[PDB]
Amino acid sequence: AFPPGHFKEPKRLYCKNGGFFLRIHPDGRVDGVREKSDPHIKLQLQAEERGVVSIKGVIANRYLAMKEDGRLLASKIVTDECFFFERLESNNYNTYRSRKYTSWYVALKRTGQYKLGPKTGPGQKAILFLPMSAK
Repeated sequence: AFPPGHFKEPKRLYCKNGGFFLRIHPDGRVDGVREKSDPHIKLQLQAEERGVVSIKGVIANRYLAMKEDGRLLASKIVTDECFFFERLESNNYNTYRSRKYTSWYVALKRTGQYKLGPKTGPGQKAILFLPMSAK
């Protein structure tokens, strides 16, 4: 389990699959960008209960949501589609698995676009994100 400090400051989430930071855009898009100075990659993780987080784009003021067809979008309201199991894997990257659609992961393709839920799964580079300082 992650300590209280994990939740005290914003983070960038760096994806192993292409080196994209996860971006939540004010325009509702969720995608990846390599540029570390992009304003929309500063994210706030919030614990909903032990091991479960919501992921909010600070500048966008929107929360990451995974829909029933597996799309990612950024939602103005917190709904049950906005909660993810946060787990540290053995390679020291984390995964974020939907608490609602429990086989599917937050993921980015090598193109930078999100990867649809039904195409995700354990062991893929697409699902691995490293939290780091947002400074």
